[PDB]
Amino acid sequence: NAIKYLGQDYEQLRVRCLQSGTLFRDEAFPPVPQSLGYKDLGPNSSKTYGIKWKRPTELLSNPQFIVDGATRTDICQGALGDCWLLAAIASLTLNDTLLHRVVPHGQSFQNGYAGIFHFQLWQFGEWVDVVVDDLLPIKDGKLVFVHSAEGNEFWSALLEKAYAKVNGSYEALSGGSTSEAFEDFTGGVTEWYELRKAPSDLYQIILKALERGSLLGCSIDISSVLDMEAITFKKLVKGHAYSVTGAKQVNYRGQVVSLIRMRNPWGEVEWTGAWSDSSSEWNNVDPYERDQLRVKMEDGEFWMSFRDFMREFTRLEICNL
Ligand SMILES: [Ca+2]
Ligand SMILES: [Ca+2]
Repeated sequence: NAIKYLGQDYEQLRVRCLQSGTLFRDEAFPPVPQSLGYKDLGPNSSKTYGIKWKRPTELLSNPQFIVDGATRTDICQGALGDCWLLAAIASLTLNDTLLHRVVPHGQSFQNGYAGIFHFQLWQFGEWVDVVVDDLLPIKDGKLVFVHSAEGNEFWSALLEKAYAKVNGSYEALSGGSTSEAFEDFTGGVTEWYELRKAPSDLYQIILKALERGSLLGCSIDISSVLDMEAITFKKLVKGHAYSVTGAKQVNYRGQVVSLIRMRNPWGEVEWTGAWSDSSSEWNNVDPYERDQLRVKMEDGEFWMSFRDFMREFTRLEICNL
């Protein structure tokens, strides 16, 4: 069982509020400017213009914690540089057991709701249970930071808030290592690969890791300094954390091709090359595999041949449990 972060007891607080007919207000991470940031998101920064704090129950009639499952498409980056964290959460959703530990399912905005939620995070050698009240940064009636493709789903926004909490603020989440989040969601350890000097069996390593439920991420190195999140001509993003969400060898024109699937945590802007959603490669793949693997949707997720992946990406991270 997880340790209580800052001694905060989710069940107790929830019961206490539920009994007092009140909603939880987190003293350890209040809906104040400091919780948003200190510099670019500081009290006197224009980026915080119009940002207010509101509970989902104050925005919609029936907000939901989880809708159609807690999946990777529920992770769509907002106005914050926490791609590393979001790619980790999206990868986390693929390991059903760990996902259910980090994200306690069964939390709802209906039965037993008292404006409080909790999440488990592995922090400095131990699993800790972190609580947050459900006040979230909103602007123009929309979540400012992470949001699900589904506007009425809030589990991911709440998880990001809990992660911001352990970091002192949302701004503190700007800039980071996907490896760190992978480990904080698993208690596992990340091994990194320099794709230009990778094992001949790297694809097999990726296959086995995905099957085991390890978390995988990848990125393109940025040596141009300020080309951070620069979109390439083929619509890959540099200095940006991607979730490696799949890998399968497919029967193509009667042959076998090694593909890798990844997801841009933005939830949009996808590779336009071979194997992308509407690419012609799919016309010559087995009708069943095409149906199982290819989804024509601007959801940030797409396939690439392993060769193109090795040619376009510079690093791969595998966090094994
Ligand atoms: Ca969902
Ligand atoms: Ca897609």
